[PDB]
Amino acid sequence: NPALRMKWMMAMKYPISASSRIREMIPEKDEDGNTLWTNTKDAGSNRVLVSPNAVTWWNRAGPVSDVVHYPRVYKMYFDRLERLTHGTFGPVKFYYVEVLHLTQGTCWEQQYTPGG
Amino acid sequence: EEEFSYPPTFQRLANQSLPPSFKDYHQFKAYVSSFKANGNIEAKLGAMSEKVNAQIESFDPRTIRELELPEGKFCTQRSKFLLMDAMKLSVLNPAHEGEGIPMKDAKACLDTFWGWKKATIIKKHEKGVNTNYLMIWEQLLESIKEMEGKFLNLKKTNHLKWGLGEGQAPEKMDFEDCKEVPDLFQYKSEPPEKRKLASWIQSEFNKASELTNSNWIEFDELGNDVAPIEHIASRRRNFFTAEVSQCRASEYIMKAVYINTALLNSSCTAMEEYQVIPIITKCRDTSGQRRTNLYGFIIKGRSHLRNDTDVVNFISLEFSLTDPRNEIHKWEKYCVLEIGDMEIRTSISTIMKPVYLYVRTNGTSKIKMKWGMEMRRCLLQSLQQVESMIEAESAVKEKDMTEPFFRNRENDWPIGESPQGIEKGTIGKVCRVLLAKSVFNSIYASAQLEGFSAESRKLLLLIQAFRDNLDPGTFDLKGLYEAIEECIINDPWVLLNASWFNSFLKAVQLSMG
Amino acid sequence: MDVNPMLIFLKVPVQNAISTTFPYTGDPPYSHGTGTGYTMDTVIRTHDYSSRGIWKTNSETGAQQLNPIDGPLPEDNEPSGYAQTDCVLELIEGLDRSHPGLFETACQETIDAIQQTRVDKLTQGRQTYDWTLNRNQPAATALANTIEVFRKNGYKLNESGRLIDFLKDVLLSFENDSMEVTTHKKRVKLTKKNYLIRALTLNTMTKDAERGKLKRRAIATPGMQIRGFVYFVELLARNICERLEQSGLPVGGNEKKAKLANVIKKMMAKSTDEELSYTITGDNTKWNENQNPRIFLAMVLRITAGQPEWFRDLLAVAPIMFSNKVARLGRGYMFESKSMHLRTQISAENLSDINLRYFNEDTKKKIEKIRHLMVEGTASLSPGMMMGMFNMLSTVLGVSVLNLGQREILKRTYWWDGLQSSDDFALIINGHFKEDIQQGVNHFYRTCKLVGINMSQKKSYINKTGTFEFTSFFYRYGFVANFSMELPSFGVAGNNESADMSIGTTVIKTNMINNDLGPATAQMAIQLFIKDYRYTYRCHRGDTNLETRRTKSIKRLWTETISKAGLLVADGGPNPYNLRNLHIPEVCLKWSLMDPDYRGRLCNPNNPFVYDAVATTHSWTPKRNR
RNA sequence: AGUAGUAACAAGAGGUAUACCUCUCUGCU
Ligand SMILES: [Mg+2]
Repeated sequence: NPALRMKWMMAMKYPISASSRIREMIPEKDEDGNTLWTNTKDAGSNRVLVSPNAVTWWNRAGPVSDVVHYPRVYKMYFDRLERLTHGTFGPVKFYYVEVLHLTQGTCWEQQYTPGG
Repeated sequence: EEEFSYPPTFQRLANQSLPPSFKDYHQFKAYVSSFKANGNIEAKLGAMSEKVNAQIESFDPRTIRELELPEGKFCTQRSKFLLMDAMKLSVLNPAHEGEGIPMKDAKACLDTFWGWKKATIIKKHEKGVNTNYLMIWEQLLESIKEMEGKFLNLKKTNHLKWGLGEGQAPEKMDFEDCKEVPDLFQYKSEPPEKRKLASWIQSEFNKASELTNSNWIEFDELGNDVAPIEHIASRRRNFFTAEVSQCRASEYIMKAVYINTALLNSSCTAMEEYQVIPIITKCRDTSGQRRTNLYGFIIKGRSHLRNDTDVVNFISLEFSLTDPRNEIHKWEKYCVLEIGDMEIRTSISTIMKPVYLYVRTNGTSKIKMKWGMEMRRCLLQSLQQVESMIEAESAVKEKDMTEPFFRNRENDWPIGESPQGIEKGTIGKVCRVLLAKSVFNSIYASAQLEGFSAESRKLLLLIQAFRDNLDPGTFDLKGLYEAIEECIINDPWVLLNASWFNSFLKAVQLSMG
Repeated sequence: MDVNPMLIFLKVPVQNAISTTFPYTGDPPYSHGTGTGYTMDTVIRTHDYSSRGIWKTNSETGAQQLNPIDGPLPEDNEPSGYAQTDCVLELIEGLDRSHPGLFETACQETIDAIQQTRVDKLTQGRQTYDWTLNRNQPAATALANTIEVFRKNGYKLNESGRLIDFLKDVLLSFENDSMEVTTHKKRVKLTKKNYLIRALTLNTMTKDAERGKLKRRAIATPGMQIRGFVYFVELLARNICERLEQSGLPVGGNEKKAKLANVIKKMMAKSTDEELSYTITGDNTKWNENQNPRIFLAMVLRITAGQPEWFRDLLAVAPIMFSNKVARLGRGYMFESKSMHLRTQISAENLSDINLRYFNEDTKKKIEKIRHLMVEGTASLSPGMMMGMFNMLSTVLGVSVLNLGQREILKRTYWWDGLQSSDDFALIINGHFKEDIQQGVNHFYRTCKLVGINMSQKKSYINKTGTFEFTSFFYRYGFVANFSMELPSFGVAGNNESADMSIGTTVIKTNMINNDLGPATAQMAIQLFIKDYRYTYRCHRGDTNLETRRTKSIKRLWTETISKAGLLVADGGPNPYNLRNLHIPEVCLKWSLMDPDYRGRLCNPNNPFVYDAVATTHSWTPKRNR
């Protein structure tokens, strides 16, 4: 069972195998008393084990880079978002392929014009 | 062109995979490939005997018999916790410097109960050494007060090893060493002994559908609703969660989730010690202030689980106020002590009652702990019943039947049978009853329930086909009755469900005179 | 008052609230121990239905085989395997007559699909027996071991990568009387008989987690050499079954309800004032133990008539391999003693040559009845199929029987149509009087008895047309309620933060599409998934009063950043999902809401940590098993 | 003892040798 394995592996202190160059950006101790890495390795591959507080530490206090290519790199997901939010809805008529969980049900249906 | 030919070994194999009157694979291929039929089926159906026919016997529910229920001892309780008998020690809005750690909360709830008398036995386990249960409770009561830390692990005494059953598995040898014993035999594979239906499980299902004064399940947030089907869904879901939250079945859901989660964490984390596990639920009042309720303790055993059915034993000690000497067939497995006295100052009188402690040796497996961690599916599935009926009324009326279905403040739905007749309640009583049915289908789940439900669904659909003037009929109804009735052996929930089907069949008999 | 939920059926019909009779929230039953008793029960029950066949000693494998077909006609209502083969060829010819160009187009597209299939198509799928280990394995490992063992000996035709060349290697490898296989060490040498028995072996286990059975049953996994031929035969039968309108397989979802409403609209269209119409809902008893593989050989030789002969041989291999199969009997038994207080374990290969004073009554009877079938620890299983292998050819045979009953073909006072899926059937019969309906039921049942199809008299029922059930699709008056699949647990699957988020949202979306998940149930499923997600990854909301190992840095991240509605859930932000936006990944839904320092800290490529989703720092890789 | 139900768990694999030992942190208002 992989779900149960994840559930008892997240309960332990160090569940994440981070790459061995993590020691040059983020320290060992926290400001709140938590350890962010030991000096262990994984099963044969030299990746040092960390805590998820390292991930939250990177998210709140990491090195800010530039991310402007993501409207073009992962463009189809933002295309899904823009075709959702610029589209207007309609009534519930009791009686496209992407939103067929939304506008075609068991008994009902729903008018849905897309963006534009 | 492509090429494929058989080797001689596979050719000698292929000459023996034919209808019996042939001898070569190419000869059978030449017979098949140039076959021009001349009505062989008419000759076979004129030559086949006349015993082979599907004769129709017409169905009439005013003449069929009731399902039989077996005979034996009364059926006893088999839940992992006490359902309608458990007592909870409560702390209103805790702040005690542990604040969420379960042993700290168990100590904070234990310190709010003075009245520890000397523990004696008042209902013996039938097959047990009951002094070991008494000394297990005395050892746990001693070892709680001397704990320093976040987890309690118990010392491996003799009585604790008996109560968890350590050393009871016989040794595993090689076959060639011991094949010369007169006593050696196969593992015992008898069918289970039958049990007569008792009278407590109907009381459990009665009390598992009543409202309580706490708010058990607390769901998360959802996004900004825009579409009209999202507004219809929000209407349905908010009525259901408003009507179903304060019931006892939600308390049983939360208690089972917490117990199985803690048991799996202590099994996969500390798989060597006798780790004390407490039984905690956390709720709110109707005023919004938090409350921590403690029900009892669970002493784990060793857990070297490699399969999905390997069993970890545990000892469950749960407080209660129900004197077991009034329904003593219900507690054949337990061993009940009398450990305290409690003062009830209520609106009528101000009395004292003895507080008992229910001790038993239970066992569980990994798949049962996994499926007990997911009892919240009950809260899903009952909704997918009730909402489904709404759609089942929206396809014969062709309108949104959401609003004239929850604004029906009137006793419309039949849900019960009193000695006055069939009783009707509102739609909220139906929601609580269907949640209680899913919870008790998840607590008492076994194979006999699967066989009984899967084989009685056809009797329900045959009665429905009769009542629509569709003229039903079957081919072998005695076999259908036997296929249902073989799946009723000793589970209390299956016996109660067969009694419910018998009462439904008598009710639909009495409907049409 | 005593509460009774079945009294709910006094107000609504049973078809509306039938979902209360599905107890699918507790643990399904599992089997503790060996599957030897169940597999020996399967073998004994299979050889007791085809008892009046002809016993012939097989030349190559040496095992005692049994040939039920072309045998004596049955004379009871017990299940029998005696399928007359001229009736089978007649039904396939009538199915060819009713559909012109069907068999030729299916065979043409199968020949088009044969010469462009690579061998790694065998790597897909479930587990597979591995005769080099005598153990189930994944398909890739078993395929790699078989290719390596073939590469050591002189069989290297699969160097070109194709699949038909690997089948050539498989067929050629039965020549070798000296198959040497490295076993756990000592490289032992198989003889020709031992390798030929090891190639034709099905590995039998107990099917765990099944719904609706009190007593357990056995299933089997094929070998590695017999996977490719079964794949090609099932490809041909799949290409046929998608064009017969009376086939419930392999379509699903909303494209199955149209079939039920279509056959009800067809068969009840032009009914006169006398034209009665009835409907049998039916299950088939003993669907596995009665369809003989030689009937399937006659079927795949009649379907491929007129095709090139290499095609007929390649598709005829799989019934020839299946009519000589053996069955490995599992993992033995467990003996105990309470005097000396000790237990032992016996294997399957000791069953033919042990003293029978160690067993109970019934198991000793089973060993005495199966003792004359043993070949090197395996039991010969020539009659009958086992479950899961030929799932579309059986549907082809049932559709042939349903296609017998047209008005132009029968010229009687009755006719029928309907659907057949796997071993589940719904049959609609039109006639003029009720006795015509009875004679039509008799003609259908007697015709099914001529091909091995046994309708179960216990679990079938007939009424007038309008309400029926086909594979847990419940039809009432034009409304279909679907309860075929189990309502799954909407928990995490256990990859990482972002992967489990995207997998959960797409799973709720596809359940709303396929399995008729209502909108309010979908909203409660979103709530349950986010609750279990926030527990599993310890990533509860920022303004909470809980405490875990992450709540310190989650608290600081919550208090420091300004636009708090833009953080992801694994950063303790608010859940943004609802019904209209389950198909959008979470990073794109909060893009314009994120303050740019948070977004830049998120999607930096330079971090050492790194479903159709984005990649962030939450897309980490978990700790491997030590 | 107990879970459970047509057969299993109630520790197993080893070393010196009947006794020890290596391996196989848990907070769902
Ligand atoms: Mg059916």
